[PDB]
Amino acid sequence: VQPTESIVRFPNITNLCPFGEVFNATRFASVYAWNRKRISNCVADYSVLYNSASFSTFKCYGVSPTKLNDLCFTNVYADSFVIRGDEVRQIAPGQTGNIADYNYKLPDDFTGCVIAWNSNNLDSKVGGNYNYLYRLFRKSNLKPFERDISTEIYQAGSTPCNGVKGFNCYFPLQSYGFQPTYGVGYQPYRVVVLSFELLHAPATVCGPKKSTNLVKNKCVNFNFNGLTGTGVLTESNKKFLPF
Amino acid sequence: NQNAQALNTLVKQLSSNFGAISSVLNDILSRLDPPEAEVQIDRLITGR
Amino acid sequence: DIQMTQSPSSLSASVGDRVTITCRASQSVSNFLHWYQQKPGKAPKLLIYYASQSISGVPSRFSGSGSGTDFTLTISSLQPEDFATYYCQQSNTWPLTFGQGTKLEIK
Amino acid sequence: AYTNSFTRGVYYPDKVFRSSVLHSTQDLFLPFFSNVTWFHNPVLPFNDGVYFASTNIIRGWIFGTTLDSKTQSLLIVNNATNVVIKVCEFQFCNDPFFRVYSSANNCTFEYVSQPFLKNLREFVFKNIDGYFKIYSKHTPINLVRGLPQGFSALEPLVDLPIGINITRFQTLGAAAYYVGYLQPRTFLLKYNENGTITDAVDCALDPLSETKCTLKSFTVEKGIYQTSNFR
Amino acid sequence: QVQLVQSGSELKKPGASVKVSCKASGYTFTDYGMNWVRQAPGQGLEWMGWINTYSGEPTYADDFRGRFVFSLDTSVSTAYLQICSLKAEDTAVYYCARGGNWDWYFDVWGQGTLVTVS
Amino acid sequence: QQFGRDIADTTDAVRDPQTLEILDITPCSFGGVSVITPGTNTSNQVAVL
Ligand SMILES: *[C@@H]1O[C@H](CO)[C@@H](O[C@@H]2O[C@H](CO)[C@@H](O[C@@H]3O[C@H](CO)[C@@H](O)[C@H](O)[C@@H]3O)[C@H](O)[C@H]2NC(C)=O)[C@H](O)[C@H]1NC(C)=O
Ligand SMILES: *[C@@H]1O[C@H](CO)[C@@H](O)[C@H](O)[C@H]1NC(C)=O
Ligand SMILES: *[C@@H]1O[C@H](CO)[C@@H](O)[C@H](O)[C@H]1NC(C)=O
Repeated sequence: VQPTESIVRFPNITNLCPFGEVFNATRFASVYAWNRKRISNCVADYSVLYNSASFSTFKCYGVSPTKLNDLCFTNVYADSFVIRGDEVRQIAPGQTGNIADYNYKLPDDFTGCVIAWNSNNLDSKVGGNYNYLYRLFRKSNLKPFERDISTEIYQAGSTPCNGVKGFNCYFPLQSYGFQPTYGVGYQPYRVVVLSFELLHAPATVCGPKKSTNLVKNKCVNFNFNGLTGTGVLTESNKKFLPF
Repeated sequence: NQNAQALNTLVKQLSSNFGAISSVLNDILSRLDPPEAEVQIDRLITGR
Repeated sequence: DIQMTQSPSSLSASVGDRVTITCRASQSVSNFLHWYQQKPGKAPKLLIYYASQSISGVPSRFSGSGSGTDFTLTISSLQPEDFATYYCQQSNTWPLTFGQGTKLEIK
Repeated sequence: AYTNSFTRGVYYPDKVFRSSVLHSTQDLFLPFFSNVTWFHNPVLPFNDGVYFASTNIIRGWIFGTTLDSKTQSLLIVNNATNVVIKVCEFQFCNDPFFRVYSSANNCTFEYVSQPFLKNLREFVFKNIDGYFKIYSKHTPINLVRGLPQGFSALEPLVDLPIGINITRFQTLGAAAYYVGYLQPRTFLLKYNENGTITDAVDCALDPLSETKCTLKSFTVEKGIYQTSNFR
Repeated sequence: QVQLVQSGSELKKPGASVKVSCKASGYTFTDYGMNWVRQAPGQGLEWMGWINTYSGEPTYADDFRGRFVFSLDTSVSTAYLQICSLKAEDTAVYYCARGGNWDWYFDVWGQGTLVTVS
Repeated sequence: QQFGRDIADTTDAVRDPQTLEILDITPCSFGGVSVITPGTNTSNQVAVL
């Protein structure tokens, strides 16, 4: 029995998400102190995100960008940082290196987009912008989504300095020094990734699909906030608890 | 018991991943493009 | 895109009193406000940057404070020769959006 | 002081409804018949999750890492029949007993929920991938020397997506409370016809429970069965 | 002395195209950006855009995206705005601002070209 | 010889570096576990094989 009716049952919390707060922001912070913003309980339009041509290293892994509007996700964890112009290959699952291992690590089962633009007018001063920062020397390989905000002095060879910088003692947090005379491998990249999760929580945040009023016991093709299937909707006596 | 248990095993192997990102067909169809999603379907095809 | 309203629009004040005026933003601007004046026929002059700190070289008859979206500044000693329309300036999200202005009037 | 939990510390694994089936899962659970710590209050480690039991003497809870306003720290107070949850940078007292809720600064999250409550209040707190989950029931009891026998699976009430490093907790001629610890062991759960979890077993506790968990039923017959491999 | 000298009062037809000036001296012109603002007489400050002082790309605000062009000339410290195809709603005074890439607090200082349109 | 090789790509004996003294590789003790039970209706007493 083919479905003779397709119904849409997205929730109607019609207030929009603050992607303008996330994307159009003055101060994206550094890769050692990348900012997390929780996006929930709103309608999120990703068509203006994909249709904007300012991005050049988009590369959404696991979810295709055109078919992204019609599912509904549990949570958006908007991470945002500024890196060098050759380290977006480090911002990917599987790849290891300086930015990937010692600054920000993605999960191996990562599902999300790697949205970034190239900003040379904004984040480069003639002379060098010196508080955009990155960590080289660290005695711990980071598990994904970790915070290394500590400014402890690193000891390498034998004797611990423990509070001073000197022989075999390097400070971990060193500046980029972004100048506009640099090439495209040294230009600032403002990388803002959107980590999602499919099945861990209630599905909340998604696109502007217009909901359709429900119909009864004829076999229909339903869309209940991201799960698509064909079947018969019938009244039930199953005591669903509110979680 | 053996026939119903083999039927229950055949039902319960539908929820297996076999290396996929998800085991249900409609979710891996609905958020992926077809020319990248064909091998993603095909792993579940050969496992089932 | 930050729809900033500020209240009250036209308020009266007297000599040597203490008055409190507020500037409100719709979205989160959590610690970024800059405060201006507008005398007629004069370019604006900055007082308070990042909503707490004051600029060097201003007469300190005032202070600024606040957190979240509820921001204010308080005149601790008012003088009649100011009568300036106070302007608030956000610096968190583009575009840089200003306020309408609270015009100070003497009786 | 040490005592034993009987069948407590069970909850709902995946926030999902099941009926008249037996489901096997792998999740952080309190083991059956393990040594749980009884107190009649110093700061205690949270580790991988805590089972809490209590029997208006009992008040709210604090959660944190160092409690010295360097890391975000949870604070729950049930005041004026209106619970307020804050995550701000408080400084804890040396002997906390409004000084506990002092200096609410650098706040990132605040939440207001519905109020709750010879009685037992068993709570489960768990932190998995930055998600702080609170499980709650109220159940009358008639045993003060120890933990009463019986089964009651804990339903989640408010889920917190906070995402901090959690290490420690504390509880604000008195009452008594129980502390249990959670371990990653496999459980088999019996969902009843009306949606409640009537019974469960812990698969790694007993070879009999290994047969119950491998055979996927709570009743095995006489005979021989193979469950796992000893290496 | 740090000041921003601004051109005189323009008065033209609704449809002409003029070019006001903002000439700066005293500070490092390369270090800071070159913000701009308008004054409707019954309203307040309204921003249009920043200009990087090494290349000069004309990025604007989200409202005034159209016919408005900023043209910076390097090494002479001139920061010309060119307004083209003026309308009757552009009866505003256009101050000039020093607004950097990092700081974004103004200390705005301009004499103000009295652009009256009729 | 530096190593001895058993059937189907498993290594049986290796001579050691810095000493050249011959060693045998035997795998560690393994086996399945088994449960003798009279049934949960009768008793919970368990013999383990
Ligand atoms: C972040 O900022 C960008 C930059 O403005 C926003 O993009 C959109 O950009 C276009 C042109 O670049 C603008 O659209 C405008 O639409 C109105 C009505 O259709 C039209 O009359 C104008 O002439 C102009 O074309 C506008 O700046 C903006 N569109 C909006 C805000 O709807 C972008 O939307 C911002 N937000 C995010 C989440 O990226
Ligand atoms: C059946 O559901 C009712 C709900 O009113 C509940 O009170 C009862 O305990 C349930 N039965 C069992 C055996 O759990
Ligand atoms: C358990 O065993 C006794 C005697 O062996 C028998 O009478 C009883 O019916 C059994 N229980 C069940 C549930 O079959």
